[PDB]
Amino acid sequence: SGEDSSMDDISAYSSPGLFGEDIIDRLDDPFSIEDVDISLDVLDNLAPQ
Amino acid sequence: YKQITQSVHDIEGLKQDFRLEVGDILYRDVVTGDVAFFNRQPSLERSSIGVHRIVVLENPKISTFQMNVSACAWYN
Amino acid sequence: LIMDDLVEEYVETEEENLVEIVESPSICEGFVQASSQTLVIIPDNERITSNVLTTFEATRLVAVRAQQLAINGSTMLKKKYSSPIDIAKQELFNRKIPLLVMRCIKVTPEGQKIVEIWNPREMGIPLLD
Repeated sequence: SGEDSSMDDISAYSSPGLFGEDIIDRLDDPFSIEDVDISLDVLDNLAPQ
Repeated sequence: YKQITQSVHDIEGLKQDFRLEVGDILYRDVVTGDVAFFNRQPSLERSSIGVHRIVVLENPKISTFQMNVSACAWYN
Repeated sequence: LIMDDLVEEYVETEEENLVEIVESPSICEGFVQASSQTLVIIPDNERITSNVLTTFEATRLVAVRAQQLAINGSTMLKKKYSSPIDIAKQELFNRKIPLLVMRCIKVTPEGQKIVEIWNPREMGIPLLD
């Protein structure tokens, strides 16, 4: 029935916290160090002066 | 690495060898004057990897790689 | 029911844009071996490469000579040096190195490896000492 919640979509319980949660973004993250082969343990070598 | 046995030998088991044979391979400690590759990531320049002469710091309380401040320009 | 270790589905989007007849003989299909080459050594007077060793070539010569002196050690050097690196460097400087430098100019389709053979004992040495 309409009142029943057993078959409710549980993805709708997580309310949208951002506007465009469904639009697909194909570009790469401008802040991701993905093409920079730097060890995660020396990430402070990138720290600002 | 003894050539006659074609295998690696521990130094504590070679107390009876007196000397070393020709063709033997000895893995010795790093000493002052040895060359080392110094590298800082991200390696973006041709000088990001350079070879320095090793100066061994015998102070047991020093754990850092010490370098001249004028050498920092090679590695940014 | 909650799984955390997701795998992050991976997507490729930019498609590439590269720009009788019998079953198969024993020639068209197969023959991966590649035909052998003959060494066409350019005559000494027809050589066009530099008569000076590059730092790459001199470094490779010294490294090869020192590695060979690691296992060997029969040396033509006069003065005695305690390291194979110094011995090889002095051999290059004293023009006593037993190696040659081959510069492969071109590999022809017909199966010729056209090369220039250079003697490091008649070449300019750019290394330091």
